[PDB]
Amino acid sequence: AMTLLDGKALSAKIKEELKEKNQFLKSKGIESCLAVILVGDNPASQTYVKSKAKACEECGIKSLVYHLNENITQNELLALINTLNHDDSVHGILVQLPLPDHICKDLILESIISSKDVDGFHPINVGYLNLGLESGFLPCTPLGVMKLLKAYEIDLEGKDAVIIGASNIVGRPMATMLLNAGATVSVCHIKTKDLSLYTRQADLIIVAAGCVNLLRSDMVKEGVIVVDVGINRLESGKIVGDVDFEEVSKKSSYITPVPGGVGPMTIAMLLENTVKSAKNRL
Amino acid sequence: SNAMTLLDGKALSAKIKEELKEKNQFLKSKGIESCLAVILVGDNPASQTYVKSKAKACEECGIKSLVYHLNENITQNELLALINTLNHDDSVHGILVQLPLPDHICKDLILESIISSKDVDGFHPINVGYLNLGLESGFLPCTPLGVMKLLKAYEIDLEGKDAVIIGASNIVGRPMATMLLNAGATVSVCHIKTKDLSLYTRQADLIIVAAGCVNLLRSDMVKEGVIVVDVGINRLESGKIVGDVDFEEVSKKSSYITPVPGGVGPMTIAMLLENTVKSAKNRL
Ligand SMILES: NC(=O)c1ccc[n+]([C@@H]2O[C@H](COP(=O)([O-])OP(=O)(O)OC[C@H]3O[C@@H](n4cnc5c(N)ncnc54)[C@H](O)[C@@H]3O)[C@@H](O)[C@H]2O)c1
Ligand SMILES: NC(=O)c1ccc[n+]([C@@H]2O[C@H](COP(=O)([O-])OP(=O)(O)OC[C@H]3O[C@@H](n4cnc5c(N)ncnc54)[C@H](O)[C@@H]3O)[C@@H](O)[C@H]2O)c1
Repeated sequence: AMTLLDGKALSAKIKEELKEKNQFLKSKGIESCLAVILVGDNPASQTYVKSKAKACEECGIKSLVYHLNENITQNELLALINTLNHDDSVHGILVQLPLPDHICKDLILESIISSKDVDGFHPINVGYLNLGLESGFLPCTPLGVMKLLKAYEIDLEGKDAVIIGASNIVGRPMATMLLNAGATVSVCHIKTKDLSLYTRQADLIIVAAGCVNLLRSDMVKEGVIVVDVGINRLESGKIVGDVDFEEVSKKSSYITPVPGGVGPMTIAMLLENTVKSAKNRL
Repeated sequence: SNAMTLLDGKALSAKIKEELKEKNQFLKSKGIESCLAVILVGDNPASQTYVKSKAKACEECGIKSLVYHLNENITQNELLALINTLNHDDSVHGILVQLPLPDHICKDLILESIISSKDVDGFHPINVGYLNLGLESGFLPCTPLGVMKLLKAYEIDLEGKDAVIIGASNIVGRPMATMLLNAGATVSVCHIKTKDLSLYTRQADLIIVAAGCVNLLRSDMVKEGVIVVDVGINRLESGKIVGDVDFEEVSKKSSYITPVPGGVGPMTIAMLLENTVKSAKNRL
């Protein structure tokens, strides 16, 4: 038949657990604290951030939200991170992506102390993951996807998996986590000649491209597992994914809704990571 | 169809060593004497021979080599302390541990203990991270790097291509795939758990094979005009060394193929040398 990969329900269960954890840390002096850094007033980024803070309060995590100017300098951005780096009351530090062009994204993410790198974008944490290690912080989206799939006991060893989209935020670590899980992985992107060739033979497809209706009924096999990471806003103001959900869901054994699939899972992983960092202080 | 072309890693590496030779003559005169440290734990015959050849390629091109030959049973701590000394020695530009290490020693711990600016094998987690992020400034693992140079030397366009990497190790497969993906190729990564290899190979413009399995890639798995890179090294009973590709049949359908021996091998070595001189050169 067909079964919804419902990250909404799943994330709620996680927040409950983190509620409990923080109470305990909070008693033992450790008040779990995420510092979020927002650059410029892009209302979409502002969206992700509001939600991020709202999630934190929901489950006893102290949010620190630095909404600073779009034009602030690299050194100012850097000096804030330095301070946060050495601020024992701060357990995670996250830069909201993307950043202004005049700023070197990599230097910035690399300058966050790797033990507070809750987004998992610091080179050494990327390295750990690509090595098959769980010795660090894993990026929240790909992590949320795995936790979700693992909740539905979807076995991954040996599957034919296709990741559509090759970004550092999603695609690449997604691929690495699948491959660490024993899956065969194909990574496709804007330059892939014929995407359908990979998608038709795929047991599992992760879509993370930023293109409305990129994945269609005639590109997927009956009983495919489809995870839709994409988030797009139409004229309607209506938020949809990269997958044509109507036509593709009829053919899927399991499939993420949008919204309510990967989104809430992303947020939940950001929370788990922040608390894992807090836990270490003990 | 056009004449098949041998991806001649032996000739290219000889050209590179010659370049490295001149670079070193220049660096000597600036008081920089490129120097590489190699650590060999135990008396593995294959490891031993790999080390000799590393030292010999070093001497060839004007790189001073230091070989540390340690007991099969030495402590994780003793090895860690040695690396520590080498990390701090300003006359050493490259540090390499010969793999594999004995079972009783944590490999990841060892490789991460090497200072990342002397990590000429590119196995330090931070160097693995730079690569995965798309930065090819730092240190890149030698084998997949040598594949890329070799392909580049033959002017092989990779943007948009269908590439299959067979094997998913940290030494070869995973960095190989990242570099092809960095170059704008679509990549598929297969390994021992893949259900069906021909699913991926039949469609491939480029196949990198790196599995340690004799005849893993046969002629009926590939399409006409395919480019086949053979990283494997296997010894048959007859003492002959072959790769993982069925070269005789597969080369008949290939537009470009690496022989074994003499393809990837000398390139892996040339890249360790290049990375070592890269570190030395950085001292200016
Ligand atoms: N908040 C969340 O839960 C969450 C977080 C991560 C990203 N997202 C969303 O998912 C999408 C992915 O984010 P990103 O940072 O990876 O974006 P990105 O633009 O940086 O990367 C896009 C990737 O998809 C590929 N691509 C684009 N169009 C394609 C096409 N028509 N065919 C094949 N490949 C194509 C690109 O080559 C690229 O590799 C975005 O729309 C983003 O809004 C959601
Ligand atoms: N020329 C050189 O100096 C040099 C350097 C690096 C490695 N190598 C050679 O490359 C080969 C692999 O090296 P490694 O370090 O990556 O070894 P490895 O054992 O760590 O990795 C093997 C990979 O290939 C896969 N594999 C094994 N058998 C397979 C099969 N039948 N079908 C599909 N996949 C299979 C494994 O699952 C694994 O992912 C070996 O022959 C090694 O000697 C050459």
